[PDB]
Amino acid sequence: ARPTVFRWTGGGKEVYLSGSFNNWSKLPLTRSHNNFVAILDLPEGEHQYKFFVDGQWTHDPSEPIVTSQLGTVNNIIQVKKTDFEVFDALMVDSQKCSDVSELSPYHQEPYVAPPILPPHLLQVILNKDTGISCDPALLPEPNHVMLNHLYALSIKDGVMVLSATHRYKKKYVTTLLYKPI
Amino acid sequence: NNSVYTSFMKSHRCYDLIPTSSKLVVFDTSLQVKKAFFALVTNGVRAAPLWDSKKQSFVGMLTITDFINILHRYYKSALVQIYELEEHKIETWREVYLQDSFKPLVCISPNASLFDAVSSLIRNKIHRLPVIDPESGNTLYILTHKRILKFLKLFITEFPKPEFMSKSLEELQIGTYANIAMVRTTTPVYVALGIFVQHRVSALPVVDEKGRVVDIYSKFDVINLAAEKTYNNLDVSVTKALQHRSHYFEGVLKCYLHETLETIINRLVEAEVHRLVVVDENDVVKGIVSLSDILQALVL
Amino acid sequence: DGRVKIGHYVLGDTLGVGTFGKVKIGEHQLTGHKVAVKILNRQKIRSLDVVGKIKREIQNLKLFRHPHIIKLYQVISTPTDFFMVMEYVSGGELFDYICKHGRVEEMEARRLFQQILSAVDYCHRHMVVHRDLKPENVLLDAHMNAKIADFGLSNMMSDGEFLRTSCGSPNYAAPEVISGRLYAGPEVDIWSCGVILYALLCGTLPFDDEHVPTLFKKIRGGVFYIPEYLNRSVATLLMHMLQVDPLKRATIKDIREHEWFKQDLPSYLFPEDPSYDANVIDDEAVKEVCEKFECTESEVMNSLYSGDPQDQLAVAYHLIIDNRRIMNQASEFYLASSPLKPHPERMPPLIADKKAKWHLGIRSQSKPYDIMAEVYRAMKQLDFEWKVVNAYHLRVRRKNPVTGNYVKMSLQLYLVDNRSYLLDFKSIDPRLGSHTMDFFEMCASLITTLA
Ligand SMILES: CS(C)(O)Nc1ccc(-c2ccc(-c3nc4[nH]c(O[C@@H]5CO[C@H]6[C@@H]5OC[C@H]6O)nc4cc3Cl)cc2)cc1
Ligand SMILES: Nc1ncnc2c1ncn2[C@@H]1O[C@H](COP(=O)(O)O)[C@@H](O)[C@H]1O
Ligand SMILES: Nc1ncnc2c1ncn2[C@@H]1O[C@H](COP(=O)(O)O)[C@@H](O)[C@H]1O
Repeated sequence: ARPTVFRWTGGGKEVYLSGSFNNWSKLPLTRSHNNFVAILDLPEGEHQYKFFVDGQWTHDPSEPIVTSQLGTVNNIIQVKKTDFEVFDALMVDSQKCSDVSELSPYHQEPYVAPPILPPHLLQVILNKDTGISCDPALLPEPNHVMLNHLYALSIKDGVMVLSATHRYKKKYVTTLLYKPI
Repeated sequence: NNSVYTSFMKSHRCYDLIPTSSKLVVFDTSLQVKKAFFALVTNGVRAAPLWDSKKQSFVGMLTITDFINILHRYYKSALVQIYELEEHKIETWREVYLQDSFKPLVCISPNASLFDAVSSLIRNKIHRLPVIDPESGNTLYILTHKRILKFLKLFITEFPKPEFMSKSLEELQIGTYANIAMVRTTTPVYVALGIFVQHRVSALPVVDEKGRVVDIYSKFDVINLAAEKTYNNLDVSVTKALQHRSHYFEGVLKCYLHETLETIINRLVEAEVHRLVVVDENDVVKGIVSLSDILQALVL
Repeated sequence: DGRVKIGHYVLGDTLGVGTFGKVKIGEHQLTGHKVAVKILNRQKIRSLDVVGKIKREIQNLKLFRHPHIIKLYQVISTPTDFFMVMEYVSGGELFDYICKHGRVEEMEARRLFQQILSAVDYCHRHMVVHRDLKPENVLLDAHMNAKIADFGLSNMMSDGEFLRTSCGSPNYAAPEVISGRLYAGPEVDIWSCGVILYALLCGTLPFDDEHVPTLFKKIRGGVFYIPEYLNRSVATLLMHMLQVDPLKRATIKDIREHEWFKQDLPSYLFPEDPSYDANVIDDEAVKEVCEKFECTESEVMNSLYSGDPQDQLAVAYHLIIDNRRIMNQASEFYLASSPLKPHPERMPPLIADKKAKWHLGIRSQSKPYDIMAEVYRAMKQLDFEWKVVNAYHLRVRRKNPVTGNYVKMSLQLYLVDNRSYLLDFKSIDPRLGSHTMDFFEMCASLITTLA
């Protein structure tokens, strides 16, 4: 219902898991080639745990710790509602990255070799002929990569001519603008 | 099963009719109007939405009817320049044009039904309806009767065929059979333009002395005056004005009163023309059956 | 208990480690049903700052339902890790199959290639590029059917955007990928498929060298050996898929039209073939049904997969597909033909008293830093605000005084030839105005004030 992974990567011969959830009993973990793991069903909230590796209590560095009145040091886990649905978990996770982005704005200040032009941008949709039998407003299907990009005709008379191909749902419109300058 | 095409029209959005990829030419209203008509020719397009930069909105359309109106109003002689065609901006021609009456932008949303599109074309007596996205404010496409009828023909197999489809033109009475605006072989271009302006028809059958169709002068053919830059001589016969297409002209597309609605629709969709000339046994004009008459009948 | 369980699945041995994540076999505790479980560490995703990349990868696999792409059944979330429960295939890598056999017999090679391409086309149509296509990433089921896997290197094809990530096996990487150049995406997957086809037929790679610089040079050169046992038909296909110039390279449309590919092609593989609509789900049509009615995607799929033929949802779904077929088969009505009786509305050319050519952005022969300093002084003069992405890439903004909305565009400086440069203008994303008009007006005012 509520799976929680307990994984030990630190190595050893035998690893046991103890915590508030099993009354500090030794739960033997199974090994893959390196990892010792256990997947338990835990309700939401705080859960205290500790690993027992080869006769010794071992601190998990990948998690926070808590210290009791009598000096017992245990690792601590938070099981949140957001942990049990991908998109909730992913939304929480991105928020932590955005929070980190803040710790590390439109303006008018200039900056303190440029990339080679993609050949695709030189396949000009308005330069290619379409064949006399079809409706003259029709065009071939555009490559997605040339959409939103600006094409122009050299200024002739006092007129600037501009065009671009834009998407509307699954259709494409190539607009031309005749603008005096 | 009569409402089958009305129900079809009501179930389909304008979006369904828009090409996967198309070209749209826009003109800023401050553009010289002669430059606008040449830009229609160069881009191979008939109509262009009008963008008013100061208002930040689409205010209308520039069509071949705008060219017909400028030529007829301002042409004086082949010996004198048409100063206003050379001088006017779209902005100033429109002030002159729409001085007497009021006419705002007629447009449709890509999410509105084809029924609404047909209703707006007829109600507003137009041929070009711009599809404008309300979300982005962008004009996406210029919708026509040709486009709508061809989309309807693709789906006629998807539904039961109403009984009127197999009924003759005479029984159904679809089209105009009285006071048909026509021109003679010798009719000057200027006179023909006057007939478009007065009668607000989209094409004139060209007839011989006996009253038989020989050619057709459509509003589309007037753009050839801009293409060939022959607009300063409107004294030239309607025949001389049509000479440019004689090497690829298959003849006048016509129909008989005894022919069925389905036959006529099929003929029009295949031909990609706006109307057929209804003739008798000996090619004498008896009437007109236009896409606007057809759509009005189908979506009524 | 001893065993490691996630869901009702007991985890076994590692199948392999992919580009990102560890894959273990899982066995259903009651039925013995086998799955492949991909484990993703939450902390690793955070520290590498790839949360969005993973989110999209999961969104994409949840959406994909192709017979030749490994299916995602569920994803189990926990406080530290994500478990992606996927379809298990027992045949192993296509790689090991080509090694076991010498090379693959023409008929079976053609059939496997048709299945791989079908899966790749489906990805591209959903705006995803795999980027790590190789026989090691193509898995085989018990009936020798191909299944593409590991979307760890994949990316979204975004409008007006190019990819740079130089990623994947060098032997399978396109000349533009090994060169660190900007690419579109689909052509890069096509090159890898060309390499896989050569491997199926020959049992060897077309470009191979122990010394990596020689290999890169061999790839950039595009010279490879076509053996004599390979017919002239398949050789032309190979030559077209393995074109150095991406603009001359075969597209999926080119491949589908090829005589060698068309032979014995099953009809369920591509969208315009007879059996595709009956077998492969249309995600867009499922969404239309959810909208038109008020249901879940699963409710739509259930009426299709196990419902009655007369079902309201299935009826609605098939009507969308039937209508879509009508439209798709009137191709000349929706798209322009490549260069008969001329269209009635074909305009005569404009008489002089010359065909003008369109060009991308604006070109300059000036030094890069001198071009940028000229854009900065012209932008400030126009009261435009900006954000420096890098020295040659700016995000620029201006307020429309009539509509009140902000107008955004991206400026990219590029190298064309020896001391020839190009400044690219790209729109970003008005109700009251027009988004496209705003982009052109912002462009026109910057071009005009530029020296
Ligand atoms: C041999 S038998 C007899 O058949 N019994 C048997 C014994 C143990 C297991 C077993 C099951 C699950 C894990 C496990 N491993 C994880 N590794 C990780 O994170 C790492 C860091 O990032 C890396 C990497 O992973 C994702 C990458 O991105 N999270 C994890 C979670 C879990 Cl549950 C480990 C072992 C299975 C079967
Ligand atoms: N040359 C014409 N003379 C008279 N009526 C016409 C002519 N051409 C079209 N009509 C009619 O005028 C209306 C508008 O047609 P249209 O301009 O062709 O869309 C329809 O009812 C047509 O039947
Ligand atoms: N009934 C017809 N027969 C022959 N040509 C026609 C006919 N109707 C229109 N055309 C031509 O088709 C082109 C497009 O005209 P329209 O149908 O008015 O859009 C013009 O060049 C017309 O002269």
